[PDB]
Amino acid sequence: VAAVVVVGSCMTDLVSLTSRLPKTGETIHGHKFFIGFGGKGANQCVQAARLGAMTSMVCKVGKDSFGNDYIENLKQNDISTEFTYQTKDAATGTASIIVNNEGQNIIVIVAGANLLLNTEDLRAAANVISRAKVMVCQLEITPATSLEALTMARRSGVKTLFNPAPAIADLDPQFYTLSDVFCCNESEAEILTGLTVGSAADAGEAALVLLKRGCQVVIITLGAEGCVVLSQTEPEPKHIPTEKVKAVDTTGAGDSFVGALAFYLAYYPNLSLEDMLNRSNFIAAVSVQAAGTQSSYPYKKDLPLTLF
Amino acid sequence: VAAVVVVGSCMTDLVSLTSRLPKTGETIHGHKFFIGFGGKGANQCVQAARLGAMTSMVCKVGKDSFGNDYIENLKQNDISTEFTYQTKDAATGTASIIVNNEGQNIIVIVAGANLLLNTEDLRAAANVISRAKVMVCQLEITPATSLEALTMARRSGVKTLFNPAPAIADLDPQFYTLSDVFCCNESEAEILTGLTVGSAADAGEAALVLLKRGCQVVIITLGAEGCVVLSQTEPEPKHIPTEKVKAVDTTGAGDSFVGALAFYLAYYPNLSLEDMLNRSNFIAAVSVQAAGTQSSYPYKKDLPLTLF
Ligand SMILES: Nc1ncnc2c1ncn2[C@@H]1O[C@H](COP(=O)(O)OP(=O)(O)O)[C@@H](O)[C@H]1O
Ligand SMILES: Nc1ncnc2c1ncn2[C@@H]1O[C@H](COP(=O)(O)OP(=O)(O)O)[C@@H](O)[C@H]1O
Ligand SMILES: [Mg+2]
Ligand SMILES: [Mg+2]
Ligand code: NA
Ligand code: NA
Repeated sequence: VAAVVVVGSCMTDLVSLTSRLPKTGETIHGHKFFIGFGGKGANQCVQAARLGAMTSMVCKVGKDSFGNDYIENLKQNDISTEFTYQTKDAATGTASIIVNNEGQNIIVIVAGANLLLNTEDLRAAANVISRAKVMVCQLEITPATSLEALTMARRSGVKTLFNPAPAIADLDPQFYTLSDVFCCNESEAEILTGLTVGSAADAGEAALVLLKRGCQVVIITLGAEGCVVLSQTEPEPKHIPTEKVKAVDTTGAGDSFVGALAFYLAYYPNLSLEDMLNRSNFIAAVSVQAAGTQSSYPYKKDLPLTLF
Repeated sequence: VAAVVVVGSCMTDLVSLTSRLPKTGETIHGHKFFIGFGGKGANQCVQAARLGAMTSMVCKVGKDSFGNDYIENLKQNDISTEFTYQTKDAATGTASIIVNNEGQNIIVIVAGANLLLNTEDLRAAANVISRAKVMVCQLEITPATSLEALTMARRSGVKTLFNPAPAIADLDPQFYTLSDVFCCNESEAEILTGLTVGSAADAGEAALVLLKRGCQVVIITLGAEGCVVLSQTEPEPKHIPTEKVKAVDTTGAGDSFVGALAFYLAYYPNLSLEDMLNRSNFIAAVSVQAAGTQSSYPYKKDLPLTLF
C-alpha cells in the first residue's frame, strides 16, 4: 500500500549551459547539454520515496522516449507507476532551460501530456487514493484534476498537502478549503495575496490571509530564513529557522521540503508540526548543498538517525 | 581550450644552502642561494602539461618580480596563463628554505597572493572552468575559494579532482560531497580521519571513512607502496603497487601523481581507474628518480609509448 500518493507533474528538463543568455533574435553556442528529470509532482514523490515512504505517482507522460525514460526514473526510485499513464496525444511535459555562468536562466515550460491527466484517470486510482495517508498536489496539471484529487482524498479521510506552484492569482476558492496543509514559497504567497513578502513578518501577514480563506495549516517557505507556519488551532505565526549552510544549487529545494513533509505527515503523525517542519527544513537544507534537483535529494541512509 | 584546469597555488622557493642550521638570534653564512618554482597547483599543472594536456592555471601571484617569473615558468611549460592574476596587496606566495650539509631543513611558507584569489577571480574564470574536462584544487589557497571552484565545476558537470593538501582536521563536509576524485597521501589521510595510515591495509580503512563522507572515489597514495582506491560503485579497497625504484628525491611526487591522474581523467575517460592509477604510479615513480620537484617531472617524449 502507498502511504503517500502524489497526483501531479513529470517534466523532462532539457538543459543548455552557455557563457551568456541569448537575446531576442540571436543564435548563440553553448558548451554543454544534459537532461534531467523534473516536475514538482515527481520531485516531491522522489524525496518522499528516498526517505523511505511507500509512494505512488499518478501522472501522465507521452508515449515517447522521454516518457519511457521518466517511467524508468520512477521505478529506479522505487515509486509505484501503477497509475503513471502514457498518451499518444501529447509529448511528455518539458522544461527547456538555458543557464549562463552566473547561474541566471531562461526557462520555457511546455506542460504537454501533464495537461491530459483527467478526472477518469483519477477515478481509476480511487482505491489507492483512499488507502493512502497523504495526498500531494500542485498546479502543474489541469486545476480541475488537482481539485478532484483533493476532493477524493478528503472524502476518504486522507490528509491533503497542496502546493499552489506555480501560483495563480485567482486560484479557485475551493483549493483552500480542501487543503489540510497548504504549502508555498514567498513568491507564490505574493501572487496569491498581493502582499509583498520580503521578511518572515511579511510572510506571517500573507499566511493569515491564506488561513482565513480556509486552509487548516499554512506554511510559507523562506529560502535560507526557513519557513513560517500558522494553523487554525495556533493561528499565531511562528518562524522556524533552517540550518545556515553554503548553497550549491537551490533548484527543487521546495519540492524536497514538500516531499519530506509528506513523509512525516504519513509516517510520523504523532510528531508535532513544528518538529516535522524542523526536520523538513533540514532535509531541504541538505538538498541545497548538492547539484541537479532529483540528484540532490538525500536518502534515509545518508541522513542523521535523529530525523527518524 | 583547456581540458585540465587547475585552481590553486604558485609559490617561489627561496633556497639557501649552509653547512649548519641557525639557532635563535644567529646569523650564519651559507654558500649558495637559488630560486625554484613550487606550489602544489602549479606542480600538478606542470606535470599534466608535460604529458600533453592543454592546461590552464587559475591562480593569484604578486605584481612583483616573483609573479612575472612565475608567469614565464608556466608559459615555458606550455600552460595557459590567461587566468594567472596579479595583486599589489601581497607578495607572491613563497617558501623560504634553509638546508644544511646533513640534508636537514627549516621551511617557512607564506601563502601570500595565493590567499587573495577570490570568488570574483573565479567568476571571471567561469568559462574556462565550465568548458574543462577536469578541475583540480588543493588547500594552498583560501579554502572558501577552492570550495567555490569545486561548486562551479560540479554545477557544470566538470570532473572534480580534490587534493586536500596540506590537510586540515575540520575540513568542511562539502569538500567531500563535491569531490568526484578525492586524492591524498598517508599523513593527510591520518589528519582527515584520525586513523593510523602506514600500510595499504590502514589506507583501506581510512579511504572507507572518506568515501562515507560523500566522495565518489577516494585514492590514498602510499609512497613506494603505490596507492589504494575505493569508490561508491566499488566500495572495496584495491591496492595498486608502484615501481620499486632507487629514489633520489621524492619531493612533489604526490603532485606528479595528481597531474598525471588529471591528464588521464581528461584525455582517457573510458580507461578503468586501476589502469589510470598504474600509469600515474609509473609517472610519479619516474619523478622520484631525479631531484628538483617540477624539474623532475617527465615529458610524454621521454616516457614509454604504452602509457599512452
Ligand atoms: N540557502 C539555504 N540554506 C538552508 N536551507 C535552505 C536554503 N535555501 C532553501 N532552503 C530550504 O528549502 C526550503 C524551501 O526553499 P524555498 O527557496 O523557499 O522554496 P522554493 O524552492 O519553492 O523556492 C526552505 O524552507 C529551507 O528549509
Ligand atoms: N620511492 C618511490 N618509488 C616509486 N614510486 C614512488 C616512491 N615514492 C613515491 N612514489 C610515487 O608517488 C606517489 C605519491 O607519493 P606520496 O609520497 O604518497 O605522495 P606525497 O608527495 O603527497 O607525499 C605514490 O603513489 C607513488 O606512485
Ligand atoms: Mg516550491
Ligand atoms: Mg601530495
Ligand atoms: Na540542490
Ligand atoms: Na623528484
